[PDB]
Amino acid sequence: KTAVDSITQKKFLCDRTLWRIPFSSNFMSMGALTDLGQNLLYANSAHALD
Amino acid sequence: TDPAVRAALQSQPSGLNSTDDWRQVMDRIMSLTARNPDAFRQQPQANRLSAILEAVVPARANPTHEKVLAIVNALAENRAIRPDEAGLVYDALLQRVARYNSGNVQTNLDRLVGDVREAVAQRERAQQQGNLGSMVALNAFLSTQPANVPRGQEDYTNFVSALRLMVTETPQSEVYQSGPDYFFQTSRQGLQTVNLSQAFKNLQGLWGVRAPTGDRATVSSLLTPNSRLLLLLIAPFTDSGSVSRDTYLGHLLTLYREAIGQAHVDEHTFQ
Repeated sequence: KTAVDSITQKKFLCDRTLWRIPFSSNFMSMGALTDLGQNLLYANSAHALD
Repeated sequence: TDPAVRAALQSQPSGLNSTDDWRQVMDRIMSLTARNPDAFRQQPQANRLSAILEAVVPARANPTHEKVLAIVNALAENRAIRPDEAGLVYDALLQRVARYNSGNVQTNLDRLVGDVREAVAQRERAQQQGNLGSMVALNAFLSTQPANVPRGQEDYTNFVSALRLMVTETPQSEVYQSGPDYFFQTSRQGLQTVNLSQAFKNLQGLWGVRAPTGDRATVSSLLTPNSRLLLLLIAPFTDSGSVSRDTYLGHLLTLYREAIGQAHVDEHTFQ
């Protein structure tokens, strides 16, 4: 009956793992050598990364 | 697998449909192959580019290992060394070449792989052709034996020619000399070894005088069993009329020839 006003907190735990962002067009593991990796190779082009 | 030391080698140092045969790859990459065209047009990019890059500028290769392995395998298949010795001698020859290499050495090596290929082929066909060594040994033995028989001569020389024909016509037969005698084995790792010298010594006295005495078994015990085997082995040879009939030797030869004959014939009939 005398429950107080409540405010919700949400958090999550993800241990023993590493966030992964594959360098592929549709993000899925279609092969060891990603398609975009193939596109960039043989281009002989240097790129900066931020 | 294959006896040709080039073939039995090249299975070991070679890819599968690489740019070693440039013409096939160049045919397949454009469109020329008819078995399954448009196969190359739809591979991933990397692969395609890489082949193309390989195709326009080929990459040189070092064929020393191939030739050395070819000659080593030729030695192995020709009983020059044991297979464990083959594994060792491959490295031995490789070091030998590597510490004395020159263009002349490579040229001699190609010459040598050709020579050993031919040598293996020749050895195989000669081993299946009649084994001249046995013929040489038999001729030496016959030179040791006298060529004159006081009682009868046509039967003796006819039999000698028959024996010569027998040893020539059946390869894998062995003629040699172990002690102070000559022998005749019908096969390597085979039974039926005939003491040729003893057989001829015993048979010398039965050539031209056993024709009238063939009807009575009074001298039949003079035939030692070794000579009996020797005669048995020449039944298929020395056909009728070669040895004068009505002779104890001739009678035995005819009986043995008739027996073996019914047999093989019935046998190929089988069923």
